[PDB]
Amino acid sequence: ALLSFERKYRVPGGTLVGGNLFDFWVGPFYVGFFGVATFFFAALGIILIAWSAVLQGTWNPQLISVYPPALEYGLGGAPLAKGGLWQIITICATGAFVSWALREVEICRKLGIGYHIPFAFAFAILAYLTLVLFRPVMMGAWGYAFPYGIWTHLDWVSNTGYTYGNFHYNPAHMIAISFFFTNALALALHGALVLSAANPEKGKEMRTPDHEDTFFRDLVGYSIGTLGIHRLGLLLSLSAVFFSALCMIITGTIWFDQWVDWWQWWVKLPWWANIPGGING
Amino acid sequence: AEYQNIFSQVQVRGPADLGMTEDVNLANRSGVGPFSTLLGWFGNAQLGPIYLGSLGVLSLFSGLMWFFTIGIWFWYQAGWNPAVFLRDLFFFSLEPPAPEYGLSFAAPLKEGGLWLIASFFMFVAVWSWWGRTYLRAQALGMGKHTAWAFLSAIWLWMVLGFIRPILMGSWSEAVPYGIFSHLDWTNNFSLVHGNLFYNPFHGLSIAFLYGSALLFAMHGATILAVSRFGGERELEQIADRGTAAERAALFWRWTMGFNATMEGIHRWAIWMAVLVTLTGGIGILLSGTVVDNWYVWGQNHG
Amino acid sequence: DLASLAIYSFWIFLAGLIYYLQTENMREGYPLENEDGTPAANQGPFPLPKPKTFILPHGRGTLTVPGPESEDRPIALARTAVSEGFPHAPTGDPMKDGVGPASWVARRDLPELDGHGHNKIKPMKAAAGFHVSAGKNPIGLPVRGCDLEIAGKVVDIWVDIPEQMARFLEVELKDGSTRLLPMQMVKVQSNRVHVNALSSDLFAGIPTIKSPTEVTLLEEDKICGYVAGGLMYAAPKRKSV
Ligand code: BCL
Ligand code: BCL
Ligand code: BCL
Ligand SMILES: CC[C@H]1c2cc3[nH]c4c(c3C)C(=O)[C@H](C(=O)OC)c4c3nc(cc4[nH]c(cc(n2)[C@@H]1C)c(C(C)=O)c4C)[C@@H](C)[C@@H]3CCC(=O)OC/C=C(\C)CCC[C@H](C)CCC[C@H](C)CCCC(C)C
Ligand SMILES: CC[C@H]1c2cc3[nH]c4c(c3C)C(=O)[C@H](C(=O)OC)c4c3nc(cc4[nH]c(cc(n2)[C@@H]1C)c(C(C)=O)c4C)[C@@H](C)[C@@H]3CCC(=O)OC/C=C(\C)CCC[C@H](C)CCC[C@H](C)CCCC(C)C
Ligand SMILES: CCCCCCCCCCCCCCCC(=O)OC[C@H](COP(=O)(O)OC[C@H](O)CO)OC(=O)CCCCCCC[C@H](Br)[C@@H](Br)CCCCCCCC
Ligand SMILES: CCCCCCCCCCCC[N+](C)(C)[O-]
Ligand SMILES: CCCCCCCCCCCC[N+](C)(C)[O-]
Ligand SMILES: [Cl-]
Repeated sequence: ALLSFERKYRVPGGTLVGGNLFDFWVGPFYVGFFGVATFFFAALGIILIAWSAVLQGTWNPQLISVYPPALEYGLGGAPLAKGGLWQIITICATGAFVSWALREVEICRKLGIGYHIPFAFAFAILAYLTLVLFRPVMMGAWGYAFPYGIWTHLDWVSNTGYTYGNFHYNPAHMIAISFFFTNALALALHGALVLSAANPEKGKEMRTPDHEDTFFRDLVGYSIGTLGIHRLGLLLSLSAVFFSALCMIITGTIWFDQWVDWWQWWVKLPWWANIPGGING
Repeated sequence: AEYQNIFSQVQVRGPADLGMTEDVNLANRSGVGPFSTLLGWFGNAQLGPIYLGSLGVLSLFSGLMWFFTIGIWFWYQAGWNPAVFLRDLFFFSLEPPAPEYGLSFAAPLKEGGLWLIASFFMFVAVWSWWGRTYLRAQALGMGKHTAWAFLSAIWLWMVLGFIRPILMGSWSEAVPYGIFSHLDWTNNFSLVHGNLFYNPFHGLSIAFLYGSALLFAMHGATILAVSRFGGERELEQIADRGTAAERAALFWRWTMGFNATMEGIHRWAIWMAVLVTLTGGIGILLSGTVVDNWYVWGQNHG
Repeated sequence: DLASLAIYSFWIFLAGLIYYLQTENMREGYPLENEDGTPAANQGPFPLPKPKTFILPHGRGTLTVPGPESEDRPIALARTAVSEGFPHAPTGDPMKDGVGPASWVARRDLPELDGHGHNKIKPMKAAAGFHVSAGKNPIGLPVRGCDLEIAGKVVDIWVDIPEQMARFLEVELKDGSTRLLPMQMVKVQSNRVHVNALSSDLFAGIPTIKSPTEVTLLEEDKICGYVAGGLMYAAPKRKSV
C-alpha cells in the first residue's frame, strides 16, 4: 500500500548492485540487493542463535545466551557449541548491519537525498565492531567480546568495568557520557521548541521560527537556529558514540590498570606535586 | 564531495535581530551582544539579546551563590593555596551532614551546614529558572512544552537531592558537591542497592538515553539530508507539506516500514528525551525506600 | 509491592503513548492507497486521529489534518509490472514532468513570511544591510555543471532574513535570464561554483520564478526537486571527478 503522496517517488533507479533485478518493494519496504543481503545475513544469524538455544537447552529469551570463544582460544576458531557459533553470528551481524547501511544508500539515491543517515548509522556499527572485533583483536582474544544475551551482556558490561575499578574514571568515558546527556538535553529542548511554536496558546496563530529564536535568546542569550540545531543533534549523538568507541578501544590495550590511578599524572606535575595540604598532600 | 551542509560555505550578516515583541516587556531585554564568525560556521553568529527580569536576577544571583558556597569550601579544603586548588580541584567535595543529624539543620557549617546552604541556593536557582522557562514562553504566546520538558529533568534532580533524602530520614543520603565525589556516590549507590542494572526503571532510562542518541542522530541526519529542499524549515513544512517532508518520510518508510510527519517527529523527540529522567527518577525514588536490593527484588518479581 | 505496581503501570502508559504518537504521525499521507490512488483495504491497526487545526499567521488560513489527500498535479508515471510493488517508469522526461527524485509538491504559490509578515527570502541586493560576512563571496563566480562546462555566472545570493543565512545562488544564463540554485547543491570554490547535480545543458530547464524579487513555496519545490533530480537523471553527462 502507498502513502497518498508516495507513487511519484517509486521510480526505477539508484541501485548499487544488480540493476533492476531487485528494484522493487514488499509492502512499504524497499528491497534492493542489500535488502536481499540483509535478509540472508539476518535469517542465518537468527537460525544460528536458535540453534545455540538448543545447545544451551533453553528457549527463554531472558535466558538465551551466545558466548564467545573462551580466552584460551585466542584469535582462532572454536567449536560451534563452545564459541564457534558466536564467531559466525558476529560475521552475520556485521554483514546484516553493513548491508542495512548500503540499502539505506540505495534508498537515498532513489530519493535524491543526502547520505547523512547511513553515514550516521555507520558510527553505531563502528561502536559495535569496536566491542566485538577491534578491541578483541588488539587484546588478543575473542573472549573479550560481549556475549549475546539480554542479561548476560549486562554482566559483561559490569565485569568489564570493574576490572578497571570504577569505570567512571575513564576520561574518554566522561566525555562520552557528557555528550549523551547533552544530546538528551538538546532533543528535549528541540522537540519542545518546535512543538511550542506549532502549538501555541489556545486560539492563537502558529508562531514562526523567529519566535523560536526569540524564546531562546530571551531565556539564555543565544539561539543556534533551525539549521544549527539539527547539525548539533547529529554532532552530539555521533560524538557520544565516537567517544564511547574511543573509551573502550583504549581500555585493555593502551591503559589496563585502575582508571582512578590515571589521574595521578595531573596531581604529580612537579610544580604542585610536593605542596602540602589539599586532599593529596 | 557533495557539500554536506555541516558547516556553512558563506556567512551572511544583517542588522542585529532584536526579536519578536508580542507581550514581552522590552525594558528587560539587553542590547545585542557581539557576533561570532566562528559560531557562524555552524549555527547563528549573533549573541544576545537576553531577557533579564526580576525572576532572572534571582535565579542568576542564587545560582552564583551556590557556586560561591562550594568554591569557598574548596579553597578552604585547599588551605587557601591556588597551586593546591588547581591540583586537587576534582578531589574536593562539599559533603552533606552525617546520618546522626537526620533531616535537622543542627549540623556545624564545616560538617553539613554549608552543604545545606549550597543546596538551598541551588533549589532557588533551578525553580526560579523553571518559572522563567514558562513565563518567557507565555510572553511570546507559545506553548509550554519547554517548561513541561524541563520539569522531567527537575524530577530526577529533586529525587536525588530532596525527595529521597526526606523519605529516607536524612540529608546524608543526598549527593555531595564534587566532581569525583559524586561519581563515587553514584557507584556506591548501585553497590549498596544490589546493582542498579537489576532496576527495571534504570534499564528503561538507559533505553531512552541511548534512544535519544538514536533518534537525534536519525532526525538531524534526516533534516540535513533533505536540507536541499528546505527541510529545516519545519514549521512551514508542518503548515504546508513539501517534498522535503515527503522524501524524509519515505526514506524511513522504505527502510523500516513506517514513518513520521514533520510535526510528529517532534513528539517522538520530546518523549524519548523526557522519559530518560522520568523513569530514572522513579527508579531512584524507589531505591532504599521500597526496594533495598534490586537483585533480590528481581528474583521475586520476574 | 509498590515497585511492581509502578513498573506495570509504566508499561501500560508506554503502550498508550506509543499508540498516541503513531496516530499523531498519521496526520499526513493516510489513508494508505493502492498504486491507482484508491483507498487500500488494509490500513493497519492504528486509526486516523481526530482532526486538529493550525491557525496560520498573516491571514493565510488554517490547515486541518488529517484531511482529504490529493496530489493536486498530474503524475507522468506508468506501471512496469502487472502486480503491486514494482517501479513506475516516467512516461516522458522525468526532470520536466517532476517525478522520481525530480518530484515537487504543490505547496502554496506564495512566499514564506517571517514573524513580521515580510518575505522570508530576498535577493541580497534587496535586503537592507545584508552582506557576506565570512567565506568566499560567490557573486561573480562562473558556474560549472557536471559536464565540466560553464552554465553561467552568480549574480546574487538569496538570503533568509530572519535566520541570516544563504539559501540560493541566483545564476545568470547565456540568454540573460536567471535561475535559483539551492545553496545546499553547490560547491563554492576559489575560482568557480561547481554544480554536480546538473550538466550545463540542463540549467535552462530549471523552473523560473514569476517575480524576480521573491520566490514562492511552490517555486522553491520545483527548483529544489529539479536540481536534486539531476543526480540520477543527468548521470550519463556526469564526467568522472
Ligand atoms: C559497572 C559499569 C561501569 C561502566 C562500564 C562500561 C563499559 C564496560 C562500557 C560502557 C559504555 C558506555 N557507558 Mg559506562 N559504565 C558505568 C557507568 C556509566 C554511566 C553512569 C550514569 O554511571 C553512564 C551514563 C555510562 C555511559 C556509557 C556510554 C558512554 C557507553 C554506552 C553507549 C555505547 O557505547 O553506545 C554505542 C552503541 C552501540 C554499541 C549500539 C550498536 C547497535 C548496532 C549497530 C545495531 C543493532 C541492531 C539490532 C540487533 C536490531 C534488532 C532488530 C530491530 C530492533 C527490529 N556509563 C559503570 C561505572 N560503560 C560502553 C562503550 O563505550 O562501548 C563502546 C562499554 O563498552
Ligand atoms: C552499548 C554498550 C553495551 C550495552 C549496554 C547496555 C545496558 C547497560 C543496558 C542495555 C540495554 C539494552 N541493550 Mg545493550 N549494550 C550493548 C550492545 C547492544 C546491542 C548491540 C548489537 O551492540 C544490542 C542490539 C543491544 C540491545 C539492548 C536491549 C536489549 C536493551 C535496550 C536498548 C535500547 O533500547 O537501545 C536504544 C534503542 C532503541 C530504543 C531501539 C530499539 C532497540 C531494541 C529494543 C533492540 C532489541 C534487541 C533484541 C532483543 C536483540 C536480538 C535481535 C534479534 C535476534 C532479531 N545492546 C553494549 C555491549 N545495554 C538495557 C537493558 O534493559 O538490558 C536488559 C540496559 O540497561
Ligand atoms: C557503577 C554505577 C552504576 C550506575 C548508577 C546510577 C545512578 C546512581 C543513577 C544512574 C542514572 C542513570 N544511568 Mg546508571 N549506573 C551504572 C551503569 C550505567 C550505564 C552503563 C553503560 O553501564 C549507563 C548507560 C547508565 C546510564 C544511566 C542513565 C540512563 C541515568 C541518568 C539519566 C540522565 O540524563 O541523567 C542526568 C540528568 C540529570 C542528573 C538531571 C539534572 C537536572 C538539573 C535541574 C540540572 C541542574 C544544572 C545546574 C544548575 C548546573 C548548571 C550549569 C549551566 C551550564 C548553567 N548507567 C552502574 C550500574 N546510574 C540516574 C538514574 O536515573 O537512575 C535510575 C541515577 O541516579
Ligand atoms: C551513532 C549514534 C546512535 C545510532 C544511530 C543510528 N542507528 C541506526 C541508524 C542510525 C543513524 C539507522 O539508520 C538504523 C535504523 O534503521 O534505525 C531505525 C539504526 C539502527 N539502530 C538500531 C539499534 C540500536 N542502535 C543503537 C545505538 C545508536 N544508534 C547510537 C546511540 C543501539 C544501542 C544498544 O544503543 C541499538 C540497539 C536498529 C533499530 C537499527 C538497525 C537495524 C538493522 O541493522 O537491521 C538489520 C538487522 C536485523 C533486522 C537483525 C540482525 C540480526 C543479527 C544477524 C543477529 C543478532 C545479533 C546481535 C549482535 C545480538 C545482540 C543481543 C543483545 C541482547 C546484546
Ligand atoms: C529531560 C532530560 C534532560 C534535560 C532536559 C532539560 N534541561 C533543561 C531544560 C530541559 C527541557 C530546560 O528548559 C533548561 C534550560 O534552560 O535549557 C536551556 C534546562 C537546563 N538544564 C541544565 C543543565 C543540565 N541538564 C542536564 C540533564 C538533562 N536536562 C537531561 C539529560 C544536566 C546533566 C547533569 O546531565 C545538566 C548539567 C541547565 C543548562 C538548564 C537549567 C539552568 C538552571 O537551572 O540554572 C540555574 C543556575 C544558574 C542560573 C547559575 C548560572 C550561572 C552562570 C553560568 C553565570 C554566567 C556569568 C558569566 C558568563 C561568567 C563567565 C565565566 C563563564 C565562561 C563560565
Ligand atoms: C542556562 C543556564 C545559564 C544561562 C546563561 C545565562 C548567561 C547570562 C549572560 C549575562 C548577561 C549580562 C547582561 C548584562 C546586560 C547589561 O548590563 O545591559 C545590556 C547592555 C545594554 O543593554 P540596554 O541599554 O539596551 O539595556 C536594556 C534596555 O533598557 C531595554 O532594551 O548590552 C549588553 O551588555 C549586551 C551583552 C550581551 C548579552 C549576551 C549574553 C550571551 C549569553 Br552568555 C549566551 Br552567549 C549564553 C549561551 C549559553 C547557552 C547554554 C544552554 C545550555 C544547553
Ligand atoms: C544532593 C543533590 C545535588 C545534585 C548533585 C550535584 C553534583 C554535581 C557536581 C558539581 C561539582 C561542583 N563544581 C563546582 C566543581 O561544579
Ligand atoms: C519505539 C519502538 C518503535 C515504535 C514502533 C511503532 C509501530 C509503528 C506502526 C506502523 C504502522 C504503519 N502503518 C500500517 C500505519 O503504515
Ligand atoms: Cl569569532
